[PDB]
Amino acid sequence: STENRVIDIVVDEKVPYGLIMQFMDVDDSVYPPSEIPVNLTGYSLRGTIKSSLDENAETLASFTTSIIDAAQGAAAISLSVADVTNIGEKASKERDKYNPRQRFAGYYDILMTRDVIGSEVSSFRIMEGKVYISDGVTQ
Amino acid sequence: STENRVIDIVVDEKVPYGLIMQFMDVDDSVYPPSEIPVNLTGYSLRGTIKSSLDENAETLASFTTSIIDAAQGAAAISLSVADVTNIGEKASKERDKYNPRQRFAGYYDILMTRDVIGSEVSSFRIMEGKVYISDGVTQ
Amino acid sequence: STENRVIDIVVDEKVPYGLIMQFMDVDDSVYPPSEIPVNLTGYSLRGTIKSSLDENAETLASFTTSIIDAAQGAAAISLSVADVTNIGEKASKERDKYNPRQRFAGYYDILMTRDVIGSEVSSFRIMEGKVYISDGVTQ
Amino acid sequence: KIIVQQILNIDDTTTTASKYPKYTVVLGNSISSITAGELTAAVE
Amino acid sequence: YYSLMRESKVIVEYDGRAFHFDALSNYDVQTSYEEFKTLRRTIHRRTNYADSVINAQTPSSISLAINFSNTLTEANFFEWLGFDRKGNTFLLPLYSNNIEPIMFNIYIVNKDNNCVYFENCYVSTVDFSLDKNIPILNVGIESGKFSEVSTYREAASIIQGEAMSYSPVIVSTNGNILPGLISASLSFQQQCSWREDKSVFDINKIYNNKRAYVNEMNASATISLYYLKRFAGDMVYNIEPETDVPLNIRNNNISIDFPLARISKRLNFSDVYKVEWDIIPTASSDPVRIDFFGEI
Amino acid sequence: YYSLMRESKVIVEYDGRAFHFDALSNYDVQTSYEEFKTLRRTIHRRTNYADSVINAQTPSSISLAINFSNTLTEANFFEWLGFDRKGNTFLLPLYSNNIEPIMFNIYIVNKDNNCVYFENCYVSTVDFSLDKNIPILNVGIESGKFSEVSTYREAASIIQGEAMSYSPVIVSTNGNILPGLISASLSFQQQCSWREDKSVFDINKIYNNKRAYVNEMNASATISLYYLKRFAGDMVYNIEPETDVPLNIRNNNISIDFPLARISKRLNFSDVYKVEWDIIPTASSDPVRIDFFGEI
Amino acid sequence: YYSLMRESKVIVEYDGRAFHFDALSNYDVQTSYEEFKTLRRTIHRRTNYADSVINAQTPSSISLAINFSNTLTEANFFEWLGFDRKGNTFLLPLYSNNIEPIMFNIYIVNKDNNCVYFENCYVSTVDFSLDKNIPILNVGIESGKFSEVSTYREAASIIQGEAMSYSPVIVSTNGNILPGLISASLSFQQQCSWREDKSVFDINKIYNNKRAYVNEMNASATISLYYLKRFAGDMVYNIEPETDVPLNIRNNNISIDFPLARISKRLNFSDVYKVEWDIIPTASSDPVRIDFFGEI
Amino acid sequence: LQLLRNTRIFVSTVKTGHDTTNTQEILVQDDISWGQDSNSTDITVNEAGPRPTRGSKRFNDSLNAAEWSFSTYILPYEDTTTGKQIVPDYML
Repeated sequence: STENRVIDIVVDEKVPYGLIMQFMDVDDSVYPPSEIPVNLTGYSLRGTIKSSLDENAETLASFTTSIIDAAQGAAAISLSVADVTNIGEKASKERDKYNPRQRFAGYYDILMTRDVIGSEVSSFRIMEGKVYISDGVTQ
Repeated sequence: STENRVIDIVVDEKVPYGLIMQFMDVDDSVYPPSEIPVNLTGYSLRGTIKSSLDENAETLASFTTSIIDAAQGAAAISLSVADVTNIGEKASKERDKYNPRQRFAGYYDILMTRDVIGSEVSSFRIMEGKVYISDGVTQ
Repeated sequence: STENRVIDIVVDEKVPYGLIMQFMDVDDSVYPPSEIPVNLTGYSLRGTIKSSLDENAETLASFTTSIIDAAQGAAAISLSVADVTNIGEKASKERDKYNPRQRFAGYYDILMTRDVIGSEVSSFRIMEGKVYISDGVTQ
Repeated sequence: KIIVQQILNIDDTTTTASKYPKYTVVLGNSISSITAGELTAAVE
Repeated sequence: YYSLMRESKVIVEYDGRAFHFDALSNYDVQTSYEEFKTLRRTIHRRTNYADSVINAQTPSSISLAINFSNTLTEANFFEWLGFDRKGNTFLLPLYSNNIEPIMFNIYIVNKDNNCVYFENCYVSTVDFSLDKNIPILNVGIESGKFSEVSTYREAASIIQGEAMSYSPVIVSTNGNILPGLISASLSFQQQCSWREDKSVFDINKIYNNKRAYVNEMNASATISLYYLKRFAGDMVYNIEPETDVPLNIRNNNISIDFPLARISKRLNFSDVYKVEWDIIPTASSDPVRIDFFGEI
Repeated sequence: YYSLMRESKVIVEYDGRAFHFDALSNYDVQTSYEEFKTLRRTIHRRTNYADSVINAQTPSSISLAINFSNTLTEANFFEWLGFDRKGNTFLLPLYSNNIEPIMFNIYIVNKDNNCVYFENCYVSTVDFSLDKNIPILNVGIESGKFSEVSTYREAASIIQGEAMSYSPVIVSTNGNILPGLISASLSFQQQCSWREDKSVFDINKIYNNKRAYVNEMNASATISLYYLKRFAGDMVYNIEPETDVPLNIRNNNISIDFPLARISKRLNFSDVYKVEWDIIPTASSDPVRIDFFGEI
Repeated sequence: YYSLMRESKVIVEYDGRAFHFDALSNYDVQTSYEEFKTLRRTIHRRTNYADSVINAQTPSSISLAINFSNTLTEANFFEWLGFDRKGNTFLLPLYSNNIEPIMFNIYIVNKDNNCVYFENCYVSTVDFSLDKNIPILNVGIESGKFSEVSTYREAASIIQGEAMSYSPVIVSTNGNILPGLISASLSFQQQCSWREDKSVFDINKIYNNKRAYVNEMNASATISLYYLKRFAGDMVYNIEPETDVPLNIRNNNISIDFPLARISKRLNFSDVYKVEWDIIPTASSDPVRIDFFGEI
Repeated sequence: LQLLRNTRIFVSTVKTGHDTTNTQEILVQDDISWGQDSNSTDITVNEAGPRPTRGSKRFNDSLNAAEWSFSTYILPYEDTTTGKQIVPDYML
């Protein structure tokens, strides 16, 4: 299927954020294709948000990251409320005509590494996109 | 079938006029519909001709009327030659493009009554239309 | 569906007029329907014709009315030749090219009541529409 | 939850509303059920 | 020497007389030959060149458009179509003693002896409408054989005269005129089949059709009206199909009568509501009548 | 008194309530009767006059063109088509407990009591496109019975409001926007058959259809794009048919989602290379979603 | 980066050489995939979501319109169609040793490596007319497989040169010129069928057609003339079908000869009388000849 | 009475809260034109027969989009508060 690496994100103001993800290897040599939980031992995650692709563009936040269930391929990433406030302050005023509650805020990437074999490491850009803040009237 | 009450008439100048009519009751509960001669006992006919529908419009003639064969539903109506002359004198000069021998002359109606039951009477407008005179060169 | 309360009538001038109406319950229990006459004992009918829908329009006639059979559930309404003749002079003067005899006369309205009150409601509007007169040339 | 309603006639007194018309009024200018032959025989 | 339709001429020959339809408005014709063809693929030799022979003339269709003419000569088309005739009156016989249709013969003529001749023919259709235009009569004919020829039979007194003046249509029932007409269209037919006669005796000869038999006749009409009602509760002009209606249709100069007819109705919610009546005679109906009258 | 489409009106009646689709853009309708006819040729008498009878009303098709309206009343068309409803959300149920489609009832109204009433009806199609024009929704309906009638049920609060403002379409997958759109077109269906019920008990009565059963439902779409590639060796935008694509289509005010879909592709070497995607849900896909949003 | 027909290019590859038809006037192409689909209604669950799979590429048709070119490269189309060749002369062999048609291979090329490649193809038709216009040659091709690709084989010396100047057609028999020409139209064919090869071994693989067999060849022509006669009683230019006529057709630069032919005739009474000849070779006829000549 | 020469043109990015920044007066040559126009649909019964109906009706259906035009001299100048060049109609 389509090799989509790209997903946009919608955080919400005044509220902490968290995302969980589950890794499965799928083999289509036999039908229907077989889906298997990835043993997530020894992997690690990073990622950062900044206001533009530019090489000088300032960082707005970085993710807290943790493994959740290594035998089940579960991991999670999150942002504290203070980070969310910084996003909301820095973000655009411009609104979006499809949903006026959303405001553009920056670009993100959750670069992931494996260090499992031979004590030597490798890294790849598993997921990428834009991030928006949704406004909230409840404080 | 169509509830046509309306028929126009063509009298002819210098010649007496007469029309015969036969009454049948038709019942379509069973097929083909059954046609039966109306016993015409105790009915009576009238009718008059005048030059317009107007309430002041002058009478040109009135029908002689008679029953002919009460068991067979036969009756007849007629106009004398003098009446025909009066029609021809009063009628329009205007001709008709579909038949230049015909000239418009007035409106007619042959109102009919029944007095059969309980010595009490009722009346209805069985047939109606226009009447024309056809011209004739033979005198 | 709707009640089909709207019905229009044509009166043949210079001739008496009468209409009969029967009230029935109906049960659709079997193919030949279980229709039943309604008891009309202690009911009465009223109705009038006026030249236009207005607070002070002219009134042309009041219907003569009666019950013929309280158990066959049949009431009748009627107009005399004097009434319909009073109509024929006050109805309008327009005539259709293809239908010269037919003239608009007015608006009509039939109202029924119990003679001894149910109090919670006492009467209802059975039917309504408009009246046309058909001109005629006999007496 | 559901509500059903109908007009309150003068004849029906009062009863539960229903999902159909009840009464029918039939009109005519004349009676076809009686012949003059019958009615005359009856008087005669 | 070329040829030109704008100066072509048509002559009909029958009964040892000839009819000059001078007032032709248009005509259309084709001619063709049938061929038998086989390619005879064969594993000895996958032949690529076909083997074929011409056998027969195709039965030509003919189509004509004719204006109505004072002196009425075109009534002979109805006479040939198989109406019975009583002066200018025509009638459908309720049942018919024909088996073969009335055969007749046609010349197409042009300058320079450049003529064509159609030997056996029959009328299959007559069809016209009174649709607010000069009434033009179409005819469909078939012919079983043709050839080119150097000459034609003269015809000079039986010439179709001057065109009749325009006049508006009327429709009526028992002398009731019908309100709001839009059009009337009529067709009459004589459906036939050729008897296939080709035989092994005909081998290496060209073959033609020679005889046909009558399958059916039809008379039918359509009327278009605006939808109208006298009063809302009326019944006389409803949609429901009437039956046993006597119906009469005329111009100044032509009259058609159905003594009893069956009416289908169709309604169309176009911008003004329109109604179409489909008309047919009932089995018990009397002979439909047609009359012609000459303008003075 | 004539009648005019330019002042005609349509009212839909259901559930003992009535819907006034004021914002009609167009409609088209026919009505007809079926007839049985035989000519009974017989060697005693080769009769020329046919014997025939009218039996039944034809099932009318109805066709409507409707603009999208703020106050969203037209969502009831999807409700009647047989989507399940959750506020403004509609869902296809993966399997359905209906057998008969949802029956409903229609008035056509005009001045002078000149009204028409269609008694049993069902929706067969809903169909629209976002093709760079004010989105117009077509509907196909059938109805099994009609009659003319003098009156109609009033409806005045359930009136289709003002038209929503224009806005441009977007297509996306997992929030990837798709480059170079040309059009999107959608259709939804409820294929049905009438159960033929006519019996020898119906002889000498006019007959109608009275019940139908649901054969199938469909949801399907087409998309037209310009052909584009990111870099020559790329694979993501190839011709080959993807499968299990999540797909989302929206305007400002309308949203449609296929949780998983199968895509056929066709390519056309027109002057600019064009691609058509044919879309269908997969058997395992979850309920397709539709949402409506009112403009402020 | 978009793409544009106005700067597209076509290259034909065969025999390990490549032909650049520079002088293309037009082309048209489609591509598609076949799918198997079932809805599996079941009284346990009246499923509404279809089950379906894509299996095979459809055999694309290809259509080309080409101007005649000095340097004559397009003669290779006749060579591939299966004429035998003798310098510039082409001949139909009266019977043929082929079973499979001559397979060849096609590139469609554009800027930005945006190229397409059609792998197995055969010619099904060549067709043209001399109808008072610059003679344009149509070709119909089929191809059994396609794919997109980043590159193409260069071709630069085998380029279709400049267009030949106009000249008027002549028709003749034994050196008699034929009076009053209107047009000549020719077609040549190589009717073929693909052998369906799909097998249960192909399950879960995409399938293509791979081989076809020659059903038939045809050579045929039509001529349109004005109807003319020398003198009224003449016989040479009658309607009747001649046979065993030697017939020769040419321009300044192209010549076609039928050593013996069979002629059908059809006549049309258009405003000027027109005749069509339908031409075919006789079974005994010798090889039809075609020649090309370059303008100086 | 409105005299055309007295015409003045103001443009704005806003309906309300007009100021010297969101709103701008512009010069014109006296060739200005503006307006909006009506589409109206006429219907009549086409009838045959000897005594046809005769009337007609018509309905206002829709409006065209409004249209305007004007012309201006090109006039570059230095913005007195910034020293930048501008033209008076930069917003256009």
